[PDB]
Amino acid sequence: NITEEFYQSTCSAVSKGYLSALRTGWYTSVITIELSNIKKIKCNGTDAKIKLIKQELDKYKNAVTELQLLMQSTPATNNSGRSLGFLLGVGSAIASGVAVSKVLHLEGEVNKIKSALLSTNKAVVSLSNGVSVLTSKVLDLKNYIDKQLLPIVNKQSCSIPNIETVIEFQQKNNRLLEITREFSVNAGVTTPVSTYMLTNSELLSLINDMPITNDQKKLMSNNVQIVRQQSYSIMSIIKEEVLAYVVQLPLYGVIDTPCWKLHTSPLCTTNTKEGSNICLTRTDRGWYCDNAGSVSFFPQAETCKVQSNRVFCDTMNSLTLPSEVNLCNVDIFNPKYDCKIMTSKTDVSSSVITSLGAIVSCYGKTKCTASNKNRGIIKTFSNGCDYVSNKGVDTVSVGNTLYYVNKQEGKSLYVKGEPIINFYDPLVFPSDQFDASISQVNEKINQSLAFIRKSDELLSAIGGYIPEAPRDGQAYVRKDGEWVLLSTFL
Amino acid sequence: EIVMTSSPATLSVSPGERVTLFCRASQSVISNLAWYQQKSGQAPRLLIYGASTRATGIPSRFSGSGSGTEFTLTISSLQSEDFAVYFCQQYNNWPLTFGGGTQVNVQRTVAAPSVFIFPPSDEQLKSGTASVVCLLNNFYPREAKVQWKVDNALQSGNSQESVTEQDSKDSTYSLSSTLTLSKADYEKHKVYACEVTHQGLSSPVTKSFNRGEC
Amino acid sequence: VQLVESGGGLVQPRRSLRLSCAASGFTFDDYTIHWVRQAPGKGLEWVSGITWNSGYIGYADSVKGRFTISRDNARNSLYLQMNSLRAEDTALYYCVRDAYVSGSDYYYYGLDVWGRGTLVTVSSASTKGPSVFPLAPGTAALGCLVKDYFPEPVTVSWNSGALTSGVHTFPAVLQSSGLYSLSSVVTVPSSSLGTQTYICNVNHKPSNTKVDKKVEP
Repeated sequence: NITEEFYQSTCSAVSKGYLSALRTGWYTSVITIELSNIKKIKCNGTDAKIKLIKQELDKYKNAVTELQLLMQSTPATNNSGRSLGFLLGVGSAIASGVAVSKVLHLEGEVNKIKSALLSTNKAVVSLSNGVSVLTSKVLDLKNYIDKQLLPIVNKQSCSIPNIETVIEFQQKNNRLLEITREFSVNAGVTTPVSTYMLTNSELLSLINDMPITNDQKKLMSNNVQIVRQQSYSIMSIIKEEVLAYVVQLPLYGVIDTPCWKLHTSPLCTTNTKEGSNICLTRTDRGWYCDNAGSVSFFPQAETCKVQSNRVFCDTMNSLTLPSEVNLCNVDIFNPKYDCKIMTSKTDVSSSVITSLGAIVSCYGKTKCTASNKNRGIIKTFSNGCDYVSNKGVDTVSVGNTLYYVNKQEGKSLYVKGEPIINFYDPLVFPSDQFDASISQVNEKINQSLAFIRKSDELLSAIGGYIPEAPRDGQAYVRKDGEWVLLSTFL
Repeated sequence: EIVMTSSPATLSVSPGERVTLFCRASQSVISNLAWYQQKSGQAPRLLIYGASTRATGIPSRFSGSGSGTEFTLTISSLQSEDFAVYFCQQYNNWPLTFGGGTQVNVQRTVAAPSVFIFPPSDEQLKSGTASVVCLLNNFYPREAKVQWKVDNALQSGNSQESVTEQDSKDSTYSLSSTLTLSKADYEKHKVYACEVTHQGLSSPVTKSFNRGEC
Repeated sequence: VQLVESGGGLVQPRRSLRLSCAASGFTFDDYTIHWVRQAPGKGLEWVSGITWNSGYIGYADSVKGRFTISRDNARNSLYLQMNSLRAEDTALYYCVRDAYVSGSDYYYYGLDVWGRGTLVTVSSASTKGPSVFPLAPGTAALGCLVKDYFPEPVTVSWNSGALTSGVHTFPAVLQSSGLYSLSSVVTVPSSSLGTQTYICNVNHKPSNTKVDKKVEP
């Protein structure tokens, strides 16, 4: 069950109670389709049925050759603001799968696979480098061509096919056509992976025989729609009468640990005169999951997809942070973990729809309200950073933008605090910090207070030094703070 | 080729009881694996395939798990016609291999064997070979040691043993041992003895005869 | 739906034999077919197999270049050829259909269809009638010994089929001589020893021998 805590002090909330499906790795499978290799159609009848069959044949031919052009080029793909994204690492998503694709070209590797599938589809092949992979043959097109159309390639008259065969071949061959089309516009790498690349029945019957937990098996096969989006299909080869491509599939190595989504919104002062305001916003936005005694961190909402209570994320775009980061939802000033924040001068009305509610930052004359579908507006917001639960609320309107709130259920707790923007002195408070921490702001402050300390102590230190005596052509002596004339004493 | 390793050798379970048979595979066979039943003196019947899915006709007693190196066949309540030999096969690669098989024999109360000795035939003795035949009748379990001593010295290598298949009515093995010796050697000796030891005998039963006196 | 093996026999070592399989009641071309052998009182050994168009064929390491497997698909027939036939090739040879069709809409797996199988025995011994000697007597056990015969099988029935009970006739054993021998015994009430007369009834089809032996104390 999902709960949410809002922190009035840090203009942030946390959505707690989720579960983590974490993509930790890959498993590469080899999908294949058997293809009769036919360069020459010699049948001279003319009967519309023969004609249509020949048309589909040419479609198949051009499909093959298209795919060969695809095979020559080695496949590749490519897969900030108030977010910490810029801190992320950089990785090669399909690197694994591509290594397998290479291994397939190796002379005689194909034949290992063709010889593994004699007595049944879906079987294990170990490759020359001893990386073992599932291989599944999802289409036998060569068989149908043989058992069905063989008159039309090698005979001239060439007995006439019945129209049922025409329909059937169009049906069968279509899959190859679509797989080819996809690989064409996508330069040989597709994600998510199609129903044409793997049928639900095929992908489940793959998952089932992968080397993983029954909890993992159960987890993918419940979530197939997600599994697809985290998978790739890589065009590999077409040779020796088999088209073969690798589908690299996500290995979830961290299942059912706690996860929470941290939400952030502009904090800011209420000073009635404009431009005189100082403003502070936490930059630790996004997903957090317990992983292996640490906490992982997904700064980018694109990395994470939310099915009900499970949060599927990709560790590839993530950082792994020591657990003490959970502090800043309580003591943002706690020194054991230094929390990251941006600072600036620009007070602009913003709002952020959270899991169980909505944060609202209302600054200036902007009108901020929350309304119910029946009762109309049920709350008007003052200037500041506030929050409202999803219970009894439907819409949150801020300025001219009308936000709808998620209606999924859970308990929501408002946690009062004094807005930490108030603890800062406007004069020494830097707004030039784009990417910053709490202590780095403390540091630019300690320097801009320091040069006040030094300049004031220097100005007071020349107090204790004596001015010039008069220029009047008399000699002067020092007596209790002043100059006196020497004449006084003689 | 990958080696199916059948196991146990034999398995004895009383009628109406769960029985479980095991198949280890050399390298991973995934799931592509099958279980066969072979009743004595006929071909295999195919029981399960894909490790998990019973073939048409197979009752729901028979059930299997799999997709790995280790695999399981399970018979829910053993019934009369389920006592037979079971074989596992993988089809993941050619060559198709099999296990050695698991005999499931119907389990009985221990029954001690009845020993009879027969001396060679008066006719056969003309032929220049003497066959002495020791018989162990209607016992359980199959394991028994038959020993031969001519003039009370231990014979080695001149005997052969054949054994019944477990009888339908009483679930008892019976065993034949034959000591085949040259008529020359046969007159060289006087006391011929077959010494049986078995789980139902409180100490080895020995049966014997003297060359001329019978 | 039938597979019928044909052409096993009795063959001398180092020489050649051909086995054929005729197919019935299912569309033959669509399936790939295997030869699987079983030694007597032993396990199952995959011998070889072909698949739908003699497209791929494969052998056991045991028989390689000794054996050859081709199909007609016309005669709806399968053929396995046995050369340099060694002496351990003796076995019952099984025609076995592989249920995985590759490319029909619903897949099946395993080996679903098996012939009765032929019976190939590679031995240099010559066919021989059995010599049958009597096994002489609170209840009394008697029998008869069927010795030095070849090749198997042999059937013993007692009192021309009368005495059917408590009759244990053993597996043949293979003597060091290349010749089989086996015993067949019956337990009978000892008060009928001098009452009823007990006659051993042998039969060996391979020699066309029928021996009846009288059994007395």
